Amino acid sequence: GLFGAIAGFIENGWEGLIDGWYGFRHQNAQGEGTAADYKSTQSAIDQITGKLNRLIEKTNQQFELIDNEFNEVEKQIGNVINWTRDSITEVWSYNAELLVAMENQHTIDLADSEMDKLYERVKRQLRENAEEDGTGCFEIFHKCDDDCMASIRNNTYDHSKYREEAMQ
Amino acid sequence: GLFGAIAGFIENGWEGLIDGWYGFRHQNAQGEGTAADYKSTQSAIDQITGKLNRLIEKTNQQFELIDNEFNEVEKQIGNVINWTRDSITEVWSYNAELLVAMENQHTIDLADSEMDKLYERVKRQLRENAEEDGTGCFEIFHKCDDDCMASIRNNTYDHSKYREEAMQ
Amino acid sequence: GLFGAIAGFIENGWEGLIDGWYGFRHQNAQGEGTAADYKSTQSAIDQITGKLNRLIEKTNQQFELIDNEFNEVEKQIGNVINWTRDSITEVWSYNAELLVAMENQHTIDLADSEMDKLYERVKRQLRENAEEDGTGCFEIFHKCDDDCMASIRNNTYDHSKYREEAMQ
Amino acid sequence: KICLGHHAVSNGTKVNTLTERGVEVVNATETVERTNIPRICSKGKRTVDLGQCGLLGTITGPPQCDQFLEFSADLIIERREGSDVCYPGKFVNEEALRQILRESGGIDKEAMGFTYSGIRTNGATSACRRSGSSFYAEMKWLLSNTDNAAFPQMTKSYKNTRKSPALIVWGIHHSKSTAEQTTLYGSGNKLVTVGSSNYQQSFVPSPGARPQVNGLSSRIDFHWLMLNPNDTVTFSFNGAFIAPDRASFLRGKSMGIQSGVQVDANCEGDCYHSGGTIISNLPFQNIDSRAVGKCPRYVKQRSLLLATGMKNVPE
Amino acid sequence: KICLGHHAVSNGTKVNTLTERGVEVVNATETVERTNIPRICSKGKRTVDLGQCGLLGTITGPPQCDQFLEFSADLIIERREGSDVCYPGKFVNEEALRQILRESGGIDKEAMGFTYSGIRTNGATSACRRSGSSFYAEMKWLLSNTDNAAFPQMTKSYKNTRKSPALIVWGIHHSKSTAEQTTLYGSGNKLVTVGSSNYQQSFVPSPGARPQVNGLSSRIDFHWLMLNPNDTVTFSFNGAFIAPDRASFLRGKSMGIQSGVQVDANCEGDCYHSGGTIISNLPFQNIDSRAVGKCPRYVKQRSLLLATGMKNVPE
Amino acid sequence: KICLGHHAVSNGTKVNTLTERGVEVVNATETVERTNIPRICSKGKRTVDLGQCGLLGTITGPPQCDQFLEFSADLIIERREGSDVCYPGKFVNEEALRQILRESGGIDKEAMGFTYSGIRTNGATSACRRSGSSFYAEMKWLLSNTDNAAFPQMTKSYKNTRKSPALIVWGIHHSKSTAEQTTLYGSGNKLVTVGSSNYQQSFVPSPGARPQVNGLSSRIDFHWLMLNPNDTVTFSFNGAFIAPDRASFLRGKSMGIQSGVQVDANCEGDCYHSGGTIISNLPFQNIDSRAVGKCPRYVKQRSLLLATGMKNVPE
Ligand SMILES: *[C@@H]1O[C@H](CO)[C@@H](O[C@@H]2O[C@H](CO)[C@@H](O[C@@H]3O[C@H](CO)[C@@H](O)[C@H](O)[C@@H]3O)[C@H](O)[C@H]2NC(C)=O)[C@H](O)[C@H]1NC(C)=O
Ligand SMILES: *[C@@H]1O[C@H](CO)[C@@H](O[C@@H]2O[C@H](CO)[C@@H](O[C@@H]3O[C@H](CO)[C@@H](O)[C@H](O)[C@@H]3O)[C@H](O)[C@H]2NC(C)=O)[C@H](O)[C@H]1NC(C)=O
Ligand SMILES: *[C@@H]1O[C@H](CO)[C@@H](O[C@@H]2O[C@H](CO)[C@@H](O[C@@H]3O[C@H](CO)[C@@H](O)[C@H](O)[C@@H]3O)[C@H](O)[C@H]2NC(C)=O)[C@H](O)[C@H]1NC(C)=O
Ligand SMILES: *[C@@H]1O[C@H](CO)[C@@H](O)[C@H](O)[C@H]1NC(C)=O
Ligand SMILES: *[C@@H]1O[C@H](CO)[C@@H](O)[C@H](O)[C@H]1NC(C)=O
Ligand SMILES: *[C@@H]1O[C@H](CO)[C@@H](O)[C@H](O)[C@H]1NC(C)=O
Ligand SMILES: *[C@@H]1O[C@H](CO)[C@@H](O)[C@H](O)[C@H]1NC(C)=O
Ligand SMILES: *[C@@H]1O[C@H](CO)[C@@H](O)[C@H](O)[C@H]1NC(C)=O
Ligand SMILES: *[C@@H]1O[C@H](CO)[C@@H](O)[C@H](O)[C@H]1NC(C)=O
Repeated sequence: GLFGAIAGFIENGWEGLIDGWYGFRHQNAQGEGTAADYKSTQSAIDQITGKLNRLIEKTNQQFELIDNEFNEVEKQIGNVINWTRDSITEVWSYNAELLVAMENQHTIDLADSEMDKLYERVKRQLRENAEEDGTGCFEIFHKCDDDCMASIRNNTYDHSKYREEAMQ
Repeated sequence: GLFGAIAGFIENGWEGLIDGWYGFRHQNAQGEGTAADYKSTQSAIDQITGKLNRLIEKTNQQFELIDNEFNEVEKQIGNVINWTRDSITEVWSYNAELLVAMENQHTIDLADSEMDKLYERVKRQLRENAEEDGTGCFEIFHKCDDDCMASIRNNTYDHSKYREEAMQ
Repeated sequence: GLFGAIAGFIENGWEGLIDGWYGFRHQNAQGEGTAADYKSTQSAIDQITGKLNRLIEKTNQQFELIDNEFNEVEKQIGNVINWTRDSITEVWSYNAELLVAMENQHTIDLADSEMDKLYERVKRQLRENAEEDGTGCFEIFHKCDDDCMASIRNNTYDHSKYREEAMQ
Repeated sequence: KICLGHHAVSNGTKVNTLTERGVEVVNATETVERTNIPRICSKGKRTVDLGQCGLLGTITGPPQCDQFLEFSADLIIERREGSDVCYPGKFVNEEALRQILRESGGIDKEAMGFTYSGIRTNGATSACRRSGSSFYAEMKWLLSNTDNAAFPQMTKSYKNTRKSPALIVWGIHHSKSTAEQTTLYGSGNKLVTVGSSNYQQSFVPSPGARPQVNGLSSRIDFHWLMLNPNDTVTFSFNGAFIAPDRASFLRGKSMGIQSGVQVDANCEGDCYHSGGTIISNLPFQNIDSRAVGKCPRYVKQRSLLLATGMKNVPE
Repeated sequence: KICLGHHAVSNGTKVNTLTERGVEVVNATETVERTNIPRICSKGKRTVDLGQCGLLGTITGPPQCDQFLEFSADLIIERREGSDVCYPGKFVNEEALRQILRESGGIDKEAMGFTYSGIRTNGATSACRRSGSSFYAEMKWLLSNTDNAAFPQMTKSYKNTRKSPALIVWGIHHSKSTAEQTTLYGSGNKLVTVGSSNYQQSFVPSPGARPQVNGLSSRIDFHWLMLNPNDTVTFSFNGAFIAPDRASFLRGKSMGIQSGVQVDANCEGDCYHSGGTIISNLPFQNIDSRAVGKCPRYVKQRSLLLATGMKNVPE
Repeated sequence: KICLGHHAVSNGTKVNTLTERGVEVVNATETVERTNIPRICSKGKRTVDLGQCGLLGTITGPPQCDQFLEFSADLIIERREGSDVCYPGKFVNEEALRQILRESGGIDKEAMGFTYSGIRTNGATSACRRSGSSFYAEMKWLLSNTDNAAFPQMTKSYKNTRKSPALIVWGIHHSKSTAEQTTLYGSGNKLVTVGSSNYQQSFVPSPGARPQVNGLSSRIDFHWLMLNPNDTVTFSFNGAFIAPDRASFLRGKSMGIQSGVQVDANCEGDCYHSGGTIISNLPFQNIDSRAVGKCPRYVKQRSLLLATGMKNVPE
């Protein structure tokens, strides 16, 4: 993707992350844990679903028979019809190919984007109390227990509360 | 948008910002003020106008009558014509829908992008003299009077000049 | 571009950079040097080549003659054919124009994106040992000899090794 | 320490993008429909399966079409075994007439009121059998009263007093030889002129040997026109003329298909081809480029996978 | 402290994107034109409003077309009240001929130089009235000198000595009965052969009763061909032949429309339909799929709003 | 200190994007092909250059087509100097027949086995010269044995015993006058009926003066039908009939072009127009909207530059 997170500075995904698309994996004195972030996940899901809703839209235009499978129509008008139909097929095969390729690029890029929004969100929560290691992780320069981790995940982490220790 | 500023970590827009698309809202001992940034605004405006100039381009192809509203042409050739015309309509309705949807996604995303470019520009001006609060604001760790604010807005802010105080 | 690096906070390109698309230009006590980054360059090149491979794909649909250049076919069926062919031309001229415009926007934006991924990569390597000046440069707050520069370029720079001096 | 990440799976799905072919994503979905239902899904639709009745036969009425002389339908199905004729012959501008009848919603017949004197009106043949020799149920085979008698020049007119156009059909009979034609209608060149207000055309019969079809080397040419409201059609003829007995009026709207599969009133569909019904929410299909109804757009690709998840980067 | 932000409004405009339906943006603009001007905007264009003259009539010249026998135009307007004929009849391949004349830029007439002896040349009827009985201004109704006299087999040839193709029109007269045809042209079967270098066709008249139109149960079949430069057309006929008096040559280029609205030389347009003119800078229109000229592409949607501002996030 | 940057050049290439016209990028490439090869690139393809033989002539066999009576080809080239006829005349539904023959792969001829008694079968003319007066090689000009003798009503039938449809061609001869026609075939109206199983049509000759082409004011009308396997065609005629001697069967598949340029067996191509061959990997072409084969899509633009490098920002 365009945002160089997924398949970028974040090395690979987590096959154990079964409850969401994106998440946090923590380590402290109490051990390691992994939890999913709902908001980022649902944002990506909502956007892909909107794409799907566009694509499963019903064509409400009726077309009728203009040639005959049992009794072939006159040759010349039949050659005109076949050429017209083959030209339209050319156009719709091109459109389908282009549509899916373009939409897949954008889907991949949008998922990349939601990962970065989550990473920067956490970064901005942590302020001067952490440093990025370059792999999607924040080195925390203070004791961060399970409740401390939980407050980072649900946006109740007070950087001031730990500011004094962490800079130190 | 893809850049998670507008409708992202920046909470909402300013209905009092009537002189530009993006801007600065400051607070210091002299009070609060809001001013628009011209460069970012005109960049977004120039890009949307370029899109408009593409879309109001004249088709220079002439098409003539191939059927008859007063004296219907023969049925079979008329059914071929109607089918051809309805197929082309199918194609152009699809193209118009896709074009506008795609262009609207890109317009929204481009406006999101210009907001982030302005935010990071200011961030890079301020260096170690400020900290981001996560809402689009920079906490300034030095006395910043109205002239000091004006220098941030028009890119004449010297971070060194305040470096000593701000880190302190 | 959407990422405000190329033609953005990075002022212009290097006409002396003849061995890659993106690179590092260093200055230390030993002088100045410029080298290309291969990984970012090849990522951009691979993506543009993939676009080219899509566009030079062979249409495997055969179309045959439906009118006559030496002996004009009957007028009415000829007017239907000409109108159909002109309508298809309308559609393909529109598609070609839109395709190239869209692809050019994305190519420009993707190249902008690879520049930012490289800049942030270096930023994350350097940690607290450097500060960004806002022009694409990192002010290094420690003595960084030619081997030190080389380690930044090929990702072997140990920020800890210089951490003590640089903060100081 | 705290780390951000994204999900992955052991087996992803490869898709194509603008910059890369065969990129693996966590999940994807098909956009091109390939699954066909080998029936005409007709639940909820007044359906007429013509079977052995040819669509044009519903206007003239050979025996195989007696049950279809005034049909009403939303969906009309032609079958490969259908025949428009009993006495051999064929329609002029037959396909134009089929396309009119496929979208008519059915036909409503009404007597046109022609009466005759000085001729026979009961021409019959063993090729149109109804418990013996008969003819087209909607036509009258006009003859001289006796062999070689002169067929009088005659004029028959019909005014469409209704509010929608009348489908008028007549026939030109070409006997197996000039000698057979004189016994039926008297000697000399015979002429039938057809005129209305937006139509004018003449017909002269062409006797001659033709390959024997249904035992006959003669043929009937069936012609038609649509007669506008308040307009009049006038027939001037002196023999070899198959006269219309009733006119047809179109009931409303319908669609016609050509199929070789059974009807299923338990599936619902709106996109038909000769092999069945395409029921799909997908925008494209790779089944039949000649499908009709409300259909996904036919495309040449068998598969176009649309990414529904992020790029898959496994460990 | 210093804060970055973006603008918003109390009432934005909802638009559609790839990922979302009904996203509110600060401003948007319409791409589909729905506003029609109920006139034929013809400012700056040589315009011919045919009125009661039918376009094909300009070649043969019934009275309603006398003012249009050599018209010149960039824009040709057909009206619903137009009639091509006075003596009832109709053209063969009429629509092909209309499409040729709509783009001709007008016609320039020239005498073809046929002279006759041994016949009448002044056939007239009260259906083509010019202060009495008259005929088509560009044709000559050829008759026997006296009733039932034999119409001599005759040959008339015309060489196109000009540099563009000549439009040649002739007519076949079908009298109300075989008896009336013999008084006009003498008894027996009558034949007209038409040949050039890329055309060959024969015509035999078909007398008979037709519904009375303009008091007549007879009709004239008008036929035409385009005669190439240096090529010759030869007419061989023995009666029932409406001879051409002048040939037509196409002036240049034009466009033809069919309208029911007045001409306005004070608005300028290039896209016409029967209800008026579409004047728009928009790339799409939802007004008439059969509009002609230089037009926005017809689309089925009534509205497609294009975002011209950022997402609107109000407080 | 360490700095990041990107490359640039002194002279970039301007391209267009969605938001801007004339953006300079480091490198770009053309997507619209304008370069034409002024030859028919035919390397690897069985090619038939008809030259002076008209495509329809390969079925009837005027002298210029003697070398092409049973051709085999993947690519068929018609030339502007080609003529289908020797004795003047023209085909009915000629373009339908050309399109069938362009994709046939060539024709395989077989005698249909008609034998005659009581007539002449060796009609010849100095317009079809083969070291003297001759005729179409695949036809037989049937005549009365002696001047004005009656042409007997005759019936000839042919059954297609092969597995693909038979192309059957016959001709109707229109002499220069009614008097000349009686010397060839005897007096009276003459009639030819054509019937099979899906075809029925009658023809009566039309004698008359036509402009002299190849010295003759007479013409031959060539007609055709495709006869299905196991089906029979029956000809009933009494004169003015150009009988078929052999039927044609289509060999396989091919493509036909119309060109004015030489054949080059040293270039390979699949997209042809009258001016040569379009050999290109590009998806679009601005050369000829009527190109045929496997072609880039024709577009109205002469150039559409696709960016292949980043934006160029020089110093
Ligand atoms: C326009 O295109 C249609 C095809 O979409 C042509 O009709 C098709 O004609 C081919 C032969 O040219 C038929 O192929 C045959 O298929 C059956 C198997 O079902 C079998 O007999 C052979 O395999 C043979 O190849 C095909 O059935 C037929 N399909 C349809 C739907 O009509 C048609 O000829 C073209 N129009 C003109 C005027 O040529
Ligand atoms: C091809 O399509 C056109 C329509 O785009 C068909 O012509 C249209 O025919 C319908 C009837 O089938 C006409 O509808 C009538 O509208 C008027 C009101 O203006 C009124 O009499 C009724 O409401 C009736 O529904 C319609 O006027 C007419 N429009 C045009 C522009 O011709 C045409 O029949 C189709 N071609 C063939 C060969 O069927
Ligand atoms: C359908 O369109 C074709 C064009 O794509 C029309 O045929 C073209 O007819 C024009 C005249 O109307 C020809 O123009 C002539 O070009 C030659 C130079 O090569 C010269 O004689 C003059 O400059 C003249 O303008 C053109 O050659 C011809 N092209 C082809 C490929 O046929 C055609 O008339 C249209 N169909 C109908 C039914 O009108
Ligand atoms: C994968 O995608 C399809 C279509 O979006 C969906 O029906 C299916 O449930 C998805 N499966 C998972 C595991 O996401
Ligand atoms: C047909 O004629 C009757 C008069 O008997 C009239 O009332 C009716 O309106 C006419 N309809 C049309 C469509 O002309
Ligand atoms: C809104 O958009 C339209 C079209 O771009 C423009 O004409 C109009 O002036 C715009 N209004 C504002 C307030 O931007
Ligand atoms: C027509 O014939 C004349 C000879 O009188 C000749 O000069 C002229 O070039 C010819 N034009 C064409 C188009 O053949
Ligand atoms: C520029 O682009 C074309 C097409 O991609 C390529 O063939 C050519 O080698 C390129 N040149 C350079 C210097 O990149
Ligand atoms: C044609 O007839 C023969 C009988 O002689 C038969 O064996 C063959 O299968 C038939 N072919 C078709 C296509 O009907």
